[PDB]
Amino acid sequence: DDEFEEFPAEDWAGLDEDEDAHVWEDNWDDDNVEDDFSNQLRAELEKH
Amino acid sequence: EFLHAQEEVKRIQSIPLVIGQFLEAVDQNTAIVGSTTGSNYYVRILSTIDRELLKPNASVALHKHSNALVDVLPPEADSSIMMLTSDQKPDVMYADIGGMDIQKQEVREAVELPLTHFELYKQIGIDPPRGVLMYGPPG
Amino acid sequence: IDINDVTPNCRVALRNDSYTLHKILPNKVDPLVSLMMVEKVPDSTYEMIGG
Amino acid sequence: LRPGRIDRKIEFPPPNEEARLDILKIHSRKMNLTRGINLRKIAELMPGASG
Amino acid sequence: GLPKNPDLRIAQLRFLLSLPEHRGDAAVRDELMAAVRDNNMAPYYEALCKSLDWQIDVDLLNKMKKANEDELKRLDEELEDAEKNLGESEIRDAMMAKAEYLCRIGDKEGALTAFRKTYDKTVALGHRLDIVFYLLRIGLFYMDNDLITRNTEKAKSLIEEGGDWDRRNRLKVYQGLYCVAIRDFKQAAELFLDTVSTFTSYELMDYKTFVTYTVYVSMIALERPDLREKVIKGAEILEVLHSLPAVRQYLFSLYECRYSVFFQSLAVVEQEMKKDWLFAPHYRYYVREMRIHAYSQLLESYRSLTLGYMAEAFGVGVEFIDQELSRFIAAGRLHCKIDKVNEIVETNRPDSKNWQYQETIKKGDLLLNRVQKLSRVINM
Amino acid sequence: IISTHLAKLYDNLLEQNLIRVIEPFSRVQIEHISSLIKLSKADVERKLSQMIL
Repeated sequence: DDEFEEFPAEDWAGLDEDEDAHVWEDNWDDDNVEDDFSNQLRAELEKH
Repeated sequence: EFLHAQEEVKRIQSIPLVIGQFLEAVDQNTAIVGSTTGSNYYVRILSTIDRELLKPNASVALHKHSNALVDVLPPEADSSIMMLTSDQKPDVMYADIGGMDIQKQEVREAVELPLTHFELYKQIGIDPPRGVLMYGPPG
Repeated sequence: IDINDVTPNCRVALRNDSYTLHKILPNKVDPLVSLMMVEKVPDSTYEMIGG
Repeated sequence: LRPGRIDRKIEFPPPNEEARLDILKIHSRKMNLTRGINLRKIAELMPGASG
Repeated sequence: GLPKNPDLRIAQLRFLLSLPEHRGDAAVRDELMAAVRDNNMAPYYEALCKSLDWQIDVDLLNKMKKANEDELKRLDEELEDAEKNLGESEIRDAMMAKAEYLCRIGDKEGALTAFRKTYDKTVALGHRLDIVFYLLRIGLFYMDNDLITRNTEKAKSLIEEGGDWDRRNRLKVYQGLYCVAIRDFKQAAELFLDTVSTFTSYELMDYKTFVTYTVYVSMIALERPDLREKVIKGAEILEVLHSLPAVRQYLFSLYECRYSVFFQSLAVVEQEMKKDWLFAPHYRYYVREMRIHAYSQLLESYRSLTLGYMAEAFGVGVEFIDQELSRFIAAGRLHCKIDKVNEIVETNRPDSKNWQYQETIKKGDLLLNRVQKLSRVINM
Repeated sequence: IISTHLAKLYDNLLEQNLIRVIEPFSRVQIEHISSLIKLSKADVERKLSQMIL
């Protein structure tokens, strides 16, 4: 082993507990804040 | 020189050999073979022999005098011949038989259905039949 | 070869000219008894064998 | 059956209705059976059957 | 074929209340209150009030705690009587009754300890699997992921050791519900389809709801051939759907390429899934994936296409389809490019030989990395 | 019973007729195929899309 002592491990000062820790798949698009695709389709039908 | 030597050790494979039966492997370079003269022996295996082919109870050829395992014959020499299926094939069609639809279904299912499918046979917990016994009155 | 290894019912190899034991070849024990244990036999109980 | 050996003996008549249903359940446990399988109705439709 | 304990409709109602929109649902509140009154769940009522900032009806809770203590002391006395003289059987039944009432009232930790002790004493494999199922159902009710995983592994080990195929199929349904919970829709659909004809777990949900869940998971996990051979041509699924016009329309719109109706059905399914407690976490992922699936299905049979035609087919505007296609092409889901000066949707599906060459490069690079690391490590 | 199966027979014959009509072509027009098979352009296009799928 060649433990890289020169580079320190990130400090655990705060070390806040996991918010949700859900383990499904993450994925980027989940971050998006959409507007209720149902409402989107209703608006699309209304505006034709 | 090794390639030369391999070809020169085949003179131990002279034509008048004695067919035998390979029973068990002891050490490698040795084995126990059952000759057709009715006796077993603890004999040496020729180096050039491909040990992948020495399946249990596989036909082998032994030196006439030394009884050394010298060659591995094709899978079966055998005396119980197989149906020639070209001139010994019967001439009875399925149509030549009348009725017996249930019997035909069962027979052609127990020895062809396992050959087919098999992905339904375990799903329901029953095991495929090894054989079929046909019994009934005389004729 | 030590006689203590020449046990009853063991395969041996005898030489050609004069039968002289010179090896103790491997033997097939064939244990047919270690294949019928059913452990505690779970799911076999009076309640379900009712009657 | 000599004393000092296996002497006690227990008899087994042909199974009754409840015994037949239980044996059917036991032997049908390890099989893929569909919803609403009434092995009781099968036992009733199979009267006077043995193991 | 198992007790309705814990009643998962209680979890559904609690989730509905927790949802901001329906926290004022008078009818839902009355139904939950009636259930808790009948079942005498003092710990659960305390927890519900703590979570919802609701006033404590101490008048009811007083008699309710009285009844709970009466029943608990009865069970303890009966257990003591059992252990005094009776050998096994009766004592196990006593512990089972105690734990069952504790679960019915809502004491998570007391119920779990009681069931652990009962399991330790029990030796019948069927009863062990029943205990594991009770624990799995508690874990589903309280979404205790670690408990669910541990109990699933224990049940699998028991079935391996040997167990009834009825319990096997019940475990399949339980695993399917957990998979739906943790967003493993492929395995969820596989298990649900396998157990569509062998469904006996009415303790968890109704058969109609089970078939609806199977349909939903299948149309997202199964390709067109499998969806043809299993779901749409499934006799049992069709029989059940005959009484569910909405779900049948939702499935057949996608299958038959009636895209406007499919979008309407997905619109209603979005609200249904959001209200449902099991799907609520993944009520946007499913909708987005179904939209991607529909777009890909339409594009699979078109080298070139017109945004106007797509908008007409989907019953939407041109701008909406432009936004959706741009987003998905950027994310790398749909294989196509949008031409805007002339509104075309030219398809760009990759060539098989070239895709295979790229995959070979990538995988072989990983393998060669590993082989080089091993060779280096061998000497140092 | 014949009436029950007429719809399926019609679908199968439409499939095979489209295959036979479009066999000797590489960039045939949907309008031409519709004219050859005596069906509407929209119906022919939809059926061809389903067949490609």
